[PDB]
Amino acid sequence: GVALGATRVIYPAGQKQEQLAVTNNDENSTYLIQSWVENADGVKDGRFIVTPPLFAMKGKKENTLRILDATNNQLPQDRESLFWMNVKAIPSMDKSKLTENTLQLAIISRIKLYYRPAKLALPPDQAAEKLRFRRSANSLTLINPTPYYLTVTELNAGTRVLENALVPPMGESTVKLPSDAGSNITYRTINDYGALTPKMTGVME
Amino acid sequence: AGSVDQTVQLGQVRTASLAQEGATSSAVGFNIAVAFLGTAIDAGHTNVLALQSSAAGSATNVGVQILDRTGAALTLDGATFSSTIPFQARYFATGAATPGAANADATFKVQY
Amino acid sequence: GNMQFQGVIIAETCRIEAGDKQMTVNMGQISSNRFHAVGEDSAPVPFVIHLRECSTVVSERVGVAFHGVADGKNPDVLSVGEGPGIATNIGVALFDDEGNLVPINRPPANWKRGSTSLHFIAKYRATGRRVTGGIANAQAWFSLTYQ
Repeated sequence: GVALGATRVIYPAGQKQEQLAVTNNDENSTYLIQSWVENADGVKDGRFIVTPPLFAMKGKKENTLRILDATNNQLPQDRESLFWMNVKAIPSMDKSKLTENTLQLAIISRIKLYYRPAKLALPPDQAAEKLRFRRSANSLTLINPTPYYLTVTELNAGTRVLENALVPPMGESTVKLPSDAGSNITYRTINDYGALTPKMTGVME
Repeated sequence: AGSVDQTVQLGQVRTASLAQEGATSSAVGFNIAVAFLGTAIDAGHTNVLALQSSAAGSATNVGVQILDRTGAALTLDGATFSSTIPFQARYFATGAATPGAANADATFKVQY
Repeated sequence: GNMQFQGVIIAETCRIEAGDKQMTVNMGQISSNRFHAVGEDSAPVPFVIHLRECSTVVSERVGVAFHGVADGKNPDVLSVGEGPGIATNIGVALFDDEGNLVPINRPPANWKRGSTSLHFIAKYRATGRRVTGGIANAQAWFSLTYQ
């Protein structure tokens, strides 16, 4: 099958292009690889170009997607902007099941593209600790004062585990809070490298 | 003899390439009777450099090896010696490697 | 001299394989007379999606969904096409390991974690009054959205 060499791309502002690996590991299969960029609402967006936008991979082979900056420097310079990278893997002719009725699948892999401005003040490792929480009778709001998108996970309220949340820079995000939810909050985050960050005590706003 | 200090780039390596003890990255040549000295990743792997830790989170279960012309991984006590002289470097996995920065430190004197 | 080795180890996405080669789930042959009422389903055809060579941190958190052209009479099931020799009034319907409908074209969903294989079931569903036989092929994209 086909896989990508990252769960996220950090695009440093001012750089011409960034690379993203694509691999197929099956010598006896051939994939078509289509790639495009969408904005945070999932709409196809042209401020980032992917080349080659369409190509073939025959057998065991590693290829390189190039992600080019086409924003013309129109994005905010004080906060990450969120985009989505889409890589569709289209299989080929399984001539074995020709006489048959078939459900034919293709794979699309969607990972976050973060446009990270140049002279941000707070280093990225220090972002996760700055998360704050606001609590209501049946909802919990996460407050992110940093310029970085925070991907919050292992969110716990007492014994009960909550939805993950994607907290925008200098913004908020809310998740549902069951009745049997406890008082103390812990969370983790997923950092630039795709790893889990250390469990942290949630701090009330 | 000219380039006393130099940085050898090992690349960007995905965790599934270093998923179990013994796993190795794509070696990377570099050159410059040679003993190497560094911090062992642990007491079972004296031939593997420990990674320097990062505030952003360093990788785990993986370190850096150095190999001479014989293709064998050199011991890193500053006493084991290897027989311009080329080498190569690579990652070595001691467990299931986790994501993060993976930089490593070493020194070397020379002996005749 | 002083040596400095630089590099970075990064999490990859899941390498996706199916129980069937080339992601081809082979439905049966279509016996138009087995449908007595809209909504009835044919036999269950299981299919598995494997999440290989990725960290458990990545695979536990991925959100998935099925995209494709819906049957013009039932937005939840995959259309089977239209035209000469093409079956009418059936679509392809997707279910989870427990046999509960997974409607197509919905937001990404997280599942119970666990293991690293997603188990589904495909079924023909009657979408109209008079099923007629023919070739009944469906297509869908299976999208994985990574945290």
